[PDB]
Amino acid sequence: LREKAKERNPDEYYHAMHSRKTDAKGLLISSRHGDEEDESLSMDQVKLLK
Amino acid sequence: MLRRQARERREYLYRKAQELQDSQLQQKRQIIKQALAQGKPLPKELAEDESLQKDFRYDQSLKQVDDEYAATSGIMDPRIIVTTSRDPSTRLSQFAKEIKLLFPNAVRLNRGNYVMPNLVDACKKSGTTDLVVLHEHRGVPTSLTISHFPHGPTAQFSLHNVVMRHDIINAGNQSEVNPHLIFDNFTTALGKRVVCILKHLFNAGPKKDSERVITFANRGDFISVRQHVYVRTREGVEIAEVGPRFEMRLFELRLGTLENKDADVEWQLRRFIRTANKKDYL
Amino acid sequence: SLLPPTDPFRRKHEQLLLDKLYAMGVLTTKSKISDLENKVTVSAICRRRLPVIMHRLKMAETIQDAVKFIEQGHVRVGPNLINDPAYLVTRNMEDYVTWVDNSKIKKTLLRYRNQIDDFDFS
Amino acid sequence: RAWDLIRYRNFRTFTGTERIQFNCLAVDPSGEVVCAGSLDNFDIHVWSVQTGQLLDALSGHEGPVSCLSFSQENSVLASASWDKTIRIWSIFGRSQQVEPIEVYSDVLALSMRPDGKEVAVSTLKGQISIFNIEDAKQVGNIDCRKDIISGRFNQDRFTAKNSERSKFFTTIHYSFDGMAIVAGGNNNSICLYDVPNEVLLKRFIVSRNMALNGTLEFLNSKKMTEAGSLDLIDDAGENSDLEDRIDNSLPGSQRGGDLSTRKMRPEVRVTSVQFSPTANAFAAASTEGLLIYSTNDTILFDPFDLDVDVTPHSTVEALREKQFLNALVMAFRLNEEYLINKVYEAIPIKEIPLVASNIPAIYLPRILKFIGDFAIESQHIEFNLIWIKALLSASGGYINEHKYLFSTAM
Amino acid sequence: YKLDVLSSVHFVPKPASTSLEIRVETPTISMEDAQPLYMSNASSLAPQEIYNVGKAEKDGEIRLKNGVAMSKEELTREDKNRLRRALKRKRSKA
Amino acid sequence: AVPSVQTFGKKKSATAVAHVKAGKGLIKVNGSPITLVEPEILRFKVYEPLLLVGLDKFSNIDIRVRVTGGGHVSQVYAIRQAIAKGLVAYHQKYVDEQSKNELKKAFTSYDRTLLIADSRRPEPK
RNA sequence: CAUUGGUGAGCAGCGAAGGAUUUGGUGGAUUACUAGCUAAUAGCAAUCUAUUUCAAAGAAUUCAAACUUGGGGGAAUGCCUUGUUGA
RNA sequence: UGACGGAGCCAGCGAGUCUAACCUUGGCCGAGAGGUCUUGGUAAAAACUCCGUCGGGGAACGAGGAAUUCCUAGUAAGCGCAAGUCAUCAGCUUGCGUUGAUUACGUCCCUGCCCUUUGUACACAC
RNA sequence: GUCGACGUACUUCAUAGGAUCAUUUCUAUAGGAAUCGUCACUCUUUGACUCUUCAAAAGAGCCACUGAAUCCAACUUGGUUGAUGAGU
Repeated sequence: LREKAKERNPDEYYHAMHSRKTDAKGLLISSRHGDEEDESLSMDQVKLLK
Repeated sequence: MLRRQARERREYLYRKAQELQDSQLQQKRQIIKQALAQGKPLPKELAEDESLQKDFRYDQSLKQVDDEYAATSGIMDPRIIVTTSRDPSTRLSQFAKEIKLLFPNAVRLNRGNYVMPNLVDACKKSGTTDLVVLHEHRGVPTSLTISHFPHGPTAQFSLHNVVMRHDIINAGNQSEVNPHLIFDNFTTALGKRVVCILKHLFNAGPKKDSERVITFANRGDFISVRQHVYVRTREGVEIAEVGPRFEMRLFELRLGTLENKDADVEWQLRRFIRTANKKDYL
Repeated sequence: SLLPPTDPFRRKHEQLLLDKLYAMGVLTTKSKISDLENKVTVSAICRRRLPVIMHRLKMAETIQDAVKFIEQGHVRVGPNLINDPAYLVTRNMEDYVTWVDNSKIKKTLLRYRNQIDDFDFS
Repeated sequence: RAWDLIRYRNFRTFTGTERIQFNCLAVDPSGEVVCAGSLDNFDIHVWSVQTGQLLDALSGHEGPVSCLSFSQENSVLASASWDKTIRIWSIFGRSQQVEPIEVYSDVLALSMRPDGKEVAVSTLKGQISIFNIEDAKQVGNIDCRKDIISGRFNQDRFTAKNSERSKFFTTIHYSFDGMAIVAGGNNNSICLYDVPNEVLLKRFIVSRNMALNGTLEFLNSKKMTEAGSLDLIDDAGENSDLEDRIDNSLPGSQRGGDLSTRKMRPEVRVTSVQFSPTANAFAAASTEGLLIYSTNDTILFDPFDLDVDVTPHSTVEALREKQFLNALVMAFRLNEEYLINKVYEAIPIKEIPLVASNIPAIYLPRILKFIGDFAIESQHIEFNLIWIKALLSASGGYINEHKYLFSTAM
Repeated sequence: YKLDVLSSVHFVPKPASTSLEIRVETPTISMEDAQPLYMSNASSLAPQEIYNVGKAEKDGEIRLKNGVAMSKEELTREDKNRLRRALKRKRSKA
Repeated sequence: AVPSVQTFGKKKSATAVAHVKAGKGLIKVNGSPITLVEPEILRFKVYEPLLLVGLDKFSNIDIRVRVTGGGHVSQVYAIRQAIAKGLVAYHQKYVDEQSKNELKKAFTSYDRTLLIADSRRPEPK
């Protein structure tokens, strides 16, 4: 792992960078509920659930 | 320049790996060069083998410094920095100074707060060929590492029976001329390697008249170093010693520089092996 | 090859041509001298072309996207940028191929790693 | 390689030490030291002219050297590299000390003042940053990325307002006065700035030639169709002759070799810009040759310090009643070339020295400029040489003080 | 040449060269390029290259490099010594 | 969205991230108003990117900073570099380029290290 | 306490017989404007043919002729060049 | 060239199911080994800013003579934290950050130390 | 410190027998199985075109005139004598 961090190449671009996020402290934030839409709800669904 | 240095590291390690894969093809090409010359039959392998025989014209055209130094062995005189550990002591500052005088083309340097990656970087970027960092123990020095910079080896030596010129005798002051070198009783392949590192640390192709030789005697795993000045009398040579006397001893030989701490290890001294004490260069 | 072996013209010209082609990058190693007729291929020259280098350096995802980003104009070699997918990049220019400045692809890398600095307008 | 220019010879060729590809040159005033730097090695090599060996390899950049120059007064070597830095090396005289300057980004041309106190540096983000060398400090930059006309190529798929192929100046040069910078680049425009006021004076367009690529701003939509663009088909088949059909072109060979060893149309660019050390002109080497741009006082009405009573009729009257000093200064105030010539030849040889003594300080540079412009192509060599002897003789030391306003005139 | 043009010149150069070549005395106007004016005049060899001074073709003389020649007879004996010393060390190196 | 611009400042081992978004004119540092940046002698080192360019340019934006690393003096120099780069970068983005130029001339004529990193990279002599 | 993350319910403010995003089609510009067709010194444009044919002029390389081929070995039979037997 | 309180305020390296004392006074249980509890004795971020307070030591000592050594920028010097890596290191050694300067940056005059005294290479000059 | 002779100890080599496929009929063998001018219908396999996802990136650019869509404002009609939501 330390050798990989040494040849990181700080110009690499992969396309899923548009979905995945990070911290202010650097290491990445992964959600506990799975998908890109599986974060939070809407008002019509929440009303029906209530 | 960072991306450059890294790219040639990646390349040269690769091309060495290839080399260790084609030593066996070296050997299959030597056989045919014997058998064409003096008529001897070939083995079944080389006999049936046709890639090789089809391109044994080109390879027939085919056919010592160490490899990290081969690029600039005789062209450029080196540039060395000699530097202390961190918060030194008065005795160590003297020792560093007179080591600087021992090597021509060495510039002393005081470390306070120069973290090691910044020291390696700044030397690399300014262009200094190699770096000597020295460690004490209450005044007595005890270690010395020497490391060669465009990504090349570091030898660590431990150093033992020390006497200092400045503190023994003020009979005068050192010649500071290109010295002669003597390398005695270095035989094994590792021994050749250590000869190569110390020898290329020294200076340019010195004159025939220079009266300052420096001896490095391998006596039994312990490298011993002394400085000498002389004359030629009509019956013999009158040798007057100068400079510090200390038994050096090699105990590690990494391949990166001295920051790396995970570079590959060519040779490391192993103390707790069952037959440690029996051999030499082990 | 048809000249005789112990002949310094032959030795000089093959050693010199190997070092030429290896610096260009169309053959990888400089030891075996049979590689001239053996491992010199249109495929080796193609894989020194420009989009493939991005793909190998991981500036892309696949050679189709490296080609696409070159053609849309995000890649530069030094100061001057390349629209040209068929550019052949010698080893020492492989050091210098990079993203252009203020492209949206450069901003995405930085914004992800969380190091945009807008004074650069990166 | 060094060249003589009286007997026409290489008297030396300094070489490398491993043969790298050299990309910029800089040489001392007392021409005994030559530095060159490449895009290959990022170490400035320094050779000595006489003994053709190399004194030194001044090292310390991290990234290839893009320009070098010599301050010709104080003799310092200021160099600049894609490092994003400038380094001012002081090579002669026990020092060997060096001083770096960080610029914001990736510098790519340099220009030293005549005076030797200032370095102007043209970077990749589009400024000209003008620094002071004794200090290390930035005494002014001028922001340029806008007033630069980058066109669209036919082989482009992106608008010219985004095409950052050419939004910077790869060449720069001060005046010989210390007041203007001409800069020129990889684009269709040469821009001429003024250095104190930081505001530009004119923008020149190198060409309008739709058989070059970077030259239109907006292409034509009648051309682009379903196939693709329409100037980009091949028509070598249409040609009636074998050598006009044959199309050698090694694929993607961006700017080397002969013109049809590439299948792309030329791009307008200014390869390098300089001022003129004697006249009011400048010259810029570009795709179609060296554009030489120059000036006429004999067309523009640019008077100096006028008043109501100063007409061509009045100065002629001042001649015909012989107040030759006043007639001359009225000519210099009105600033009209025929008039100055007229009085210049009216006044007589006995009266030349008193007039030359009594001229004013403000009009001295103009009279020198006029004598130069008349002098190289006229015939009155006694008239001109009597004038010059009187002018230097009576006002030498003043010129000696103000050495730089008079660089070109003298 | 093809490989330079393909690689869009950024190569690595040749190793080296040093090869002798011959130049002729010729006037500079006869050297330059054809157009109504001219620019330079002086001859293409230098005066030192048409007559340097070297050792005298008799034996009775010693001739130095600054163009002064002296017979063997008309030197005092100490000077004959000292000139022998000078030629001794000069040809001792070369 | 919001008009928002992020810049970074840096002295020996400190760091300081400024987010500048258009708002009503507050300045805060680690969740406290700027008027309590602590070492109290160097408070005017922090106030000088404000009082070199007048308060109104900050009357119309909401600058909010976070630092870490280093000691007292280093965090002071990181805060003011980040603020100065923040104000001139926002001005290039969401107002005119001319006022970008006037800002940067002010900060550079007074003290160029409001804008560029003062990196005392070593020297082997 | 933040949110510089969504989805909504509401004000202040703006505010002339309404407003806000998205998209199809055609016209004009994108280079500096001298009109259409033909067998063309003229006719036609409602039509070129029931004068549209004549006369004159017009025939080197006696065949220069793939400047047009990825590299290495070859070629039975082809092709090609040089010789040859019988007409 | 400061003591003593409070109160604010900021680091960078360390992350192997492995990390760590010695005696003692007695009670209980067990056949013993030992087990359980009880009792006493000895070993192991700082600077900085802020607010109030204060104004010789239990016989050797009040910042260290002559001499010599070392030293040019995150340098000298202060200040703590962490590790312990096949040699060395615990009477300690190497790292890591944190505040951070005065004075030269010239000259060969002194003590030295080298060097060349053959333009040689090709202009021009000297 | 070196090569010769001898002594021992390892390492490595043959391929026979039967079949089918290779000649634009026939690979040599009679022990062998195929010569037909099309009409529908079912299931299956690859491809175009149009949209699209991971997941984005770039717009041959401007004005005019004209249609079309979606959401809010407004008005009209049905609506607590039950609107919309909602698994027999």
